[PDB]
Amino acid sequence: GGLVAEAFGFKSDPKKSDVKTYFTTVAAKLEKTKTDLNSLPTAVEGAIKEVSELLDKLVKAVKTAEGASSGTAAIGEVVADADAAKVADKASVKGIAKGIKEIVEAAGGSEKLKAVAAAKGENNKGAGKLFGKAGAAAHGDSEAASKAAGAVSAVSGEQILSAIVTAADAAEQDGKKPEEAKNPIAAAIGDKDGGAEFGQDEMKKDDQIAAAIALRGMAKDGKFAVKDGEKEKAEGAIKGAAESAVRKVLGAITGLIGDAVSSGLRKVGDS
Repeated sequence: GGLVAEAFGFKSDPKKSDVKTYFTTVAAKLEKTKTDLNSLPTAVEGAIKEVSELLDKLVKAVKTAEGASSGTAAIGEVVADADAAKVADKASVKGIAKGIKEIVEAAGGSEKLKAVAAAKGENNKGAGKLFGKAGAAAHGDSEAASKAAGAVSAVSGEQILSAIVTAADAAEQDGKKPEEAKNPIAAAIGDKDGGAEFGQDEMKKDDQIAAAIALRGMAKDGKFAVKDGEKEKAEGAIKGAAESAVRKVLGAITGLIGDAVSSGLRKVGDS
């Protein structure tokens, strides 16, 4: 099912509900692998217990994410009507993040290209305008949507994953306008007063912006707002970003999990 796996994942117009499906499907594969492992029969038995516990931690971790993936709208939902705009559901945002943190820790955490590269450059801070209100006094527009896509293009999936993991550990995880948010979780949930560019130094950076974007796109009630007469002009760009942001994060989770399991199964393979 290599082509079926690609048809899904790179599908057109992916939904926030596809995110839930992704985790459930992952849980399923993890559960089956755990059954096949515990159905083989000293040191070997010890390697089976450890790998089994690992599998358990992952399933519980993805299920936290799964239960948090309660959205139904497009991952790249774009609103131009002042009434359509909303604050992202905080329980979905924080839960998705915590699930991701649990997944990453269960398999490790600080790993791979977790950084070791210039992460500075407030070039895309303008992506914050998409996190505010819509319609009349809205700032969201064509150029800001390009900023959001640029921020996402400038970072790998691992980096966006790491930014979410760190965010989940922050203490100020409640929604805040673009000008005040200090972590991607607070930026993704958002505030009712809306706002323009990301003003804090903690944000502004590409991996943080890309994280705010991916979390918002995956969470329930998370939508992107633009000024009227801008939807058709900026829709495509923000939609592409949210979708790429999510595809990058989930693909990295897939790679991380895939390796955690392999090295575990290889471990028992030795002894």
